[PDB]
Amino acid sequence: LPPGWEKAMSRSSGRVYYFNHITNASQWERPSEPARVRCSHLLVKHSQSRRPSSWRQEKITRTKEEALELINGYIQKIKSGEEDFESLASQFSDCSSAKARGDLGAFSRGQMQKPFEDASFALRTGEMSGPVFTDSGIHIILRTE
Ligand SMILES: OCc1ccc2ncccc2c1
Repeated sequence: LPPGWEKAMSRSSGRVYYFNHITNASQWERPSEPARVRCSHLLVKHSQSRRPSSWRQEKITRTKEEALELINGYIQKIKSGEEDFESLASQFSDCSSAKARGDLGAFSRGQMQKPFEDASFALRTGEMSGPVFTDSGIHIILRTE
């Protein structure tokens, strides 16, 4: 299977699914490197972020666990189609790139924080990550190119 995938078993349904330990994505279907990729992201900061502040809040006080719960809720609505990634990023991302619907532009290896970079380059074009942890906080990453 493609870089970083493994089989797993649903605890609730017993049905097999697939999980990527680089991007933290999970899916039911069996899944099937460039100089640069283009990604958007939605960042949720927490009280141990490297800079716990953003355009949304002068003092970000939420815990890491609380930030993960927010991230998980956003992923759920994106995957159900109730909301779009671009819409949630514009409204709730703690990165100034919120004003660009989360778009970071194109980048090479070496420029971003390593867990972010590895998830970005392991996604297929159009793919979304699960929660990705860095010193900035927790991200949802969408590879657009
Ligand atoms: O934080 C890096 C970054 C990248 C892209 C951006 N685009 C628009 C506004 C702010 C932006 C910030």
